[PDB]
Amino acid sequence: GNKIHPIGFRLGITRDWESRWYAGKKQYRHLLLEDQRIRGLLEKELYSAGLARVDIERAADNVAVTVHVAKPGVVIGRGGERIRVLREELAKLTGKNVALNVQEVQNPNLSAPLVAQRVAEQIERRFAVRRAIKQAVQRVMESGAKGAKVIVSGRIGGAEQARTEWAAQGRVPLHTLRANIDYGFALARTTYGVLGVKAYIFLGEV
Amino acid sequence: GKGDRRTRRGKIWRGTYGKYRPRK
Amino acid sequence: ARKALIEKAKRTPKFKVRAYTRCVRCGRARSVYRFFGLCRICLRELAHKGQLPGVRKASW
Amino acid sequence: ARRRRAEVRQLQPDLVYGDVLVTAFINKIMRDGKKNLAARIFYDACKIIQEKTGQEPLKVFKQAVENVKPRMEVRSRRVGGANYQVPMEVSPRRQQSLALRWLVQAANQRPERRAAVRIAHELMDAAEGKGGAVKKKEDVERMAEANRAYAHYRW
Amino acid sequence: ARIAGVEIPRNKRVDVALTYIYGIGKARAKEALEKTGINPATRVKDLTEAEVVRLREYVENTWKLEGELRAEVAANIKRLMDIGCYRGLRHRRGLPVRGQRTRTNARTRKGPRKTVAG
Amino acid sequence: PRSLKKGVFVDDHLLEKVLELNAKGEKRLIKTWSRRSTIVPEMVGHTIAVYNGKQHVPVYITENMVGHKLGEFAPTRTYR
Amino acid sequence: EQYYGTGRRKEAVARVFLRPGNGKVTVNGQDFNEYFQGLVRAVAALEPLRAVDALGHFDAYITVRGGGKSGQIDAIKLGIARALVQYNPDYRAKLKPLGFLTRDARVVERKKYGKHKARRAPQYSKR
Amino acid sequence: KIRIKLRGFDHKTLDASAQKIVEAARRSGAQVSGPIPLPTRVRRFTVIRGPFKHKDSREHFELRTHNRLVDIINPNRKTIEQLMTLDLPTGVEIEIKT
RNA sequence: CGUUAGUUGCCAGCGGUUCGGCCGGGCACUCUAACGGGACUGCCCGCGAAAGCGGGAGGAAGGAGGGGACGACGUCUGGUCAGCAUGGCCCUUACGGCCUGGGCGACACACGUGCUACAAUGCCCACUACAAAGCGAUGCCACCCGGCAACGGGGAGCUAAUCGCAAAAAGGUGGGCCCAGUUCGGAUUGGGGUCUGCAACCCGACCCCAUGAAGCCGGAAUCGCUAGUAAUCGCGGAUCAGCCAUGCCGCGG
Ligand SMILES: [Mg+2]
Ligand SMILES: [Mg+2]
Ligand SMILES: [Mg+2]
Ligand SMILES: [Mg+2]
Ligand SMILES: [Mg+2]
Ligand SMILES: [Mg+2]
Ligand SMILES: [Mg+2]
Ligand SMILES: [Mg+2]
Ligand SMILES: [Mg+2]
Ligand SMILES: [Mg+2]
Ligand SMILES: [Mg+2]
Ligand SMILES: [Mg+2]
Ligand SMILES: [Mg+2]
Ligand SMILES: [Mg+2]
Ligand SMILES: [Mg+2]
Ligand SMILES: [Mg+2]
Ligand SMILES: [Mg+2]
Ligand SMILES: [Mg+2]
Ligand SMILES: [Mg+2]
Ligand SMILES: [Mg+2]
Ligand SMILES: [Mg+2]
Ligand SMILES: [Mg+2]
Ligand SMILES: [Mg+2]
Ligand SMILES: [Mg+2]
Ligand SMILES: [Mg+2]
Ligand SMILES: [Mg+2]
Ligand SMILES: [Mg+2]
Ligand SMILES: [Mg+2]
Ligand SMILES: [Mg+2]
Ligand SMILES: [Mg+2]
Ligand SMILES: [Mg+2]
Ligand SMILES: [Mg+2]
Ligand SMILES: [Mg+2]
Ligand SMILES: [Mg+2]
Ligand SMILES: [Mg+2]
Ligand SMILES: [Mg+2]
Ligand SMILES: [Mg+2]
Ligand SMILES: [Mg+2]
Ligand SMILES: [Mg+2]
Ligand SMILES: [Mg+2]
Ligand SMILES: [Mg+2]
Ligand SMILES: [Mg+2]
Ligand SMILES: [Mg+2]
Ligand SMILES: [Mg+2]
Ligand SMILES: [Mg+2]
Ligand SMILES: [Mg+2]
Ligand SMILES: [Mg+2]
Ligand SMILES: [Zn+2]
Repeated sequence: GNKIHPIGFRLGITRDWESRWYAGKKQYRHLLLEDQRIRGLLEKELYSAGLARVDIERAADNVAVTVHVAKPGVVIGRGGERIRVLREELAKLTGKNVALNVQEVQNPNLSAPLVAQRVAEQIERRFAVRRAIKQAVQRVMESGAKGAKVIVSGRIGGAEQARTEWAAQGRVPLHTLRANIDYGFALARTTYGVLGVKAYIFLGEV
Repeated sequence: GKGDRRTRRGKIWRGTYGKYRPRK
Repeated sequence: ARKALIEKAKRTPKFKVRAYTRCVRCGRARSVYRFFGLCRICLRELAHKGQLPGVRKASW
Repeated sequence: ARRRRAEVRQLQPDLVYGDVLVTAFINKIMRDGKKNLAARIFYDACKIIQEKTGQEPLKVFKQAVENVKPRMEVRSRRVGGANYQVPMEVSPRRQQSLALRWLVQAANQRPERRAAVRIAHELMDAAEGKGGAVKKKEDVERMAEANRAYAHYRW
Repeated sequence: ARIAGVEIPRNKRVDVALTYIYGIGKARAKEALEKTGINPATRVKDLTEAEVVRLREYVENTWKLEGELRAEVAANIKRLMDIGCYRGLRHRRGLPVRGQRTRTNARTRKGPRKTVAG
Repeated sequence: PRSLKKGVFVDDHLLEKVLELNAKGEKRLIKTWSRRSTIVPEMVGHTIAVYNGKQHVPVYITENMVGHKLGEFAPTRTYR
Repeated sequence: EQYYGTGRRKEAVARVFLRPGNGKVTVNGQDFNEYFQGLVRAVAALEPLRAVDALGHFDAYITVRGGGKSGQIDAIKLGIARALVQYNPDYRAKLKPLGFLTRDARVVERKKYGKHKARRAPQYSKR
Repeated sequence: KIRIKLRGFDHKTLDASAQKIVEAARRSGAQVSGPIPLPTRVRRFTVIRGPFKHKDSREHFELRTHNRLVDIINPNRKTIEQLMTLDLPTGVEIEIKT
């Protein structure tokens, strides 16, 4: 029991907040709730599109939600069809009359949560985990990414004994807060039980 | 000592006011 | 906790003293910070995730 | 101190006598971090010793400390089962603290009501060869020369 | 000097000397010394019998005191004891009354520790 | 040391019940789960079953006990 | 004409205004001894003058706020020595060995979780 | 009298929002008092690190609200010309009181 | 230490004064909070092959300056399915669902952690001086009146470097106590009462009267701390209508 969260470590420098706005004593409570309804609802609909981060900004009653997706085409739909359905569904939950933006993510293999999702997807389909891990490390390592690390939690391959897997490559120095280590977590649910997937990507120096 | 509630120091210990420790 | 114990959300408590905090995310009964509406656990989880604006790592 | 020598702290010279031995003694009197209380006790006790006796409280303070300094003490060393009382010399630094501590401890076993009254009288007795602090010193010097049979265990 | 039902404090300050009376604490002594117009710092042995009799006149019948107080309180217990009151039951079994915890540290009320085996 | 400071509280359940019982004469045992309430002078002479959480215990209400609350005579704990 | 130094000790500041004069010292509109004098170490603030024998040369007007009175006395000890160097920078070679111009950076150690007061650990039994 | 109270959790957001306001008013108004910073309201939250004790392992966080003041003296139009809606920053919050 | 910045700051400087930074006024200073500078064994002596060690000057600061955040491959089948998520297995007029009441506070005992003390370097009373960090929109409540008081009425200010919690306590000067189960010690208990709350019997805190216990430095054993440290003193906060907080997390003397 050690190794505190890397993103929670880096929120000050080399990482920003997924929500950037201001509130008061009588405001912050519900505004934070609205942010969690938003990220909650997107992950339901937008999992197939491959979203990575949901960024919610507010100036005054305006909501600047930005979704970073690997395939922005699944988001927009044909001729702007699905960016109509679920974007009006967004202003129905919260009456803030909120507008929506989309952003492309180059190299989905370079976004840690996306790499985690990809591994968990394969685990739900029961592939070889050590290969799926080492394969996942190559997809990250073969494009920039001076470091990479992948962890898979217990019940590996549906084993009765819980295990822990491995195979980082390069350099993943979590102890230093300098070089913008990305982090993501996936959850693979299966018949034998639950599996966690931790993804570490290392890129840049200062 | 601090335990006697009708002494001035026992009043400040609990953080209360009364005849033995007025306000002003 | 239990789904029936989130009856605080529908409160109409019939007495104003029966209202309690009830962390919204996990349904925590016991320890709920009033400013975030989140329990100490949810608060710690959401803070690491960076979904709480302005919340840093206290160090001094 | 397993690594270093554990260098000695350098106390501030006294505000009145400019003497460090006085400031260290005032500290031994201080309890619960009330140094302003301790100094007033020690300095009022200088009035008692300078009036009831017509000498310098500076010289008697030093003269009292010198008489309580033990030249030898005993320490325990594990040898073949149960340990022994082993006499050995006292470090000049240790003679500093021991005499001061004994002087303050002996003065509080005194009968006198007020603190400064006990201090001045104890210092007066200690300077004259009597008093409770000198008894502890003499009793320690009795432990040495008694177990002197173990003088081969010096270490 | 006898003030209340037989009560003889001596040689100390009067205000403190009255605390030796049963129905008198520091509060009622400072009040008697006040309304009687008597210096509280004066020694008991230096008290004028004229200031003594005035103290007696006030204190004797202003509040119920040693004899009557002991009975009144003792009659105040039998009262809540003769009724089936819970507070009286806590007095019967010699246990705390104000609603403390009895699992530990009841020693004052409970007749200090009488140990059993384990 | 006991203080309600004004409007000495008695639950409305038994209050409207006992005063109407006085109009028709002294009645028999009564059901009471409200030990929150105090005792008022017009209760003297009745018999009230107060709940322990388990059982209903008949309590004869007298003059000396007017100042107290129901449940003071209906204890909860069971020891020895 | 006039000379100044700041000085600081343990969350306390003391503005030292040294002017040539009779030697009388003013603190917060009060005499030096009406603020102190019940405080034995008070005289240690004026030691920078006695090292250079500046007792009777200068008056003083001092404004003190922050911390407790003891840290103020040291805060005054530095402000007197800081101004005294601005008057004559040759006074540095005399003032330096005594260390009256050295700031004391010892500050209250922050209280730490798991302990009671920043070092003191809760006692345990093991049985 | 025109007061402008700047508030936000990011100290770089305020200064980026404050300097853009002064560079618009200084081309028109008199000498502006300046970016006078107000102290920070620090709310601290100490939470036990894990659930289900190990009480003595807690870690704490701090949310800091920085504040700023502007005080444009005698602005008329060319100050308010550039002051309608030109600002980029988001995490900032502004108030106005006359 | 400087730069930027001045409605906390100031007869440093004059002007005015109801002598209160109060006004006039100014940013120098204290300060506040953003960016920078600063320390590198760089300089000298000595040792050494080197890394480095010893000492010295200059310096606010030196050999990691002080304190944090940070805890590696793994270990203990460690802890928690009762925060959450969850495989499998059971329950379904019921293990589920509502309510009132009671319990989680029980007491012949034991251990743990703490609080308060056994006192004269102390206690009580009056008087008076010096902190830092936080909290507050029906919440903080100056101030006035009532009341011994808890508190109530009235009511000013404060979206708060501007108003309020607020008094810091030890300390200082003055006075009382004179070694005595007491002017130490505040347990227990009778009685009277404020406040929150639908509601204080189980089972609240607070005030006032009276009661005034054990305890006169603790057996074997055992704990913390190496410098603003231990010891001691008070202050604030989180949760919370209230509060059993002596706990916890911070703050400075
Ligand atoms: Mg596999
Ligand atoms: Mg990094
Ligand atoms: Mg007392
Ligand atoms: Mg569940
Ligand atoms: Mg509640
Ligand atoms: Mg052996
Ligand atoms: Mg209790
Ligand atoms: Mg039996
Ligand atoms: Mg000049
Ligand atoms: Mg600190
Ligand atoms: Mg401390
Ligand atoms: Mg333990
Ligand atoms: Mg804990
Ligand atoms: Mg500066
Ligand atoms: Mg200002
Ligand atoms: Mg000045
Ligand atoms: Mg003029
Ligand atoms: Mg004028
Ligand atoms: Mg004027
Ligand atoms: Mg006036
Ligand atoms: Mg004046
Ligand atoms: Mg005034
Ligand atoms: Mg004006
Ligand atoms: Mg003007
Ligand atoms: Mg060296
Ligand atoms: Mg050096
Ligand atoms: Mg080294
Ligand atoms: Mg360090
Ligand atoms: Mg490191
Ligand atoms: Mg097990
Ligand atoms: Mg385990
Ligand atoms: Mg319990
Ligand atoms: Mg039995
Ligand atoms: Mg104990
Ligand atoms: Mg009045
Ligand atoms: Mg301001
Ligand atoms: Mg102001
Ligand atoms: Mg303002
Ligand atoms: Mg005030
Ligand atoms: Mg005195
Ligand atoms: Mg006894
Ligand atoms: Mg007594
Ligand atoms: Mg005694
Ligand atoms: Mg250490
Ligand atoms: Mg509270
Ligand atoms: Mg209310
Ligand atoms: Mg407290
Ligand atoms: Zn939660």
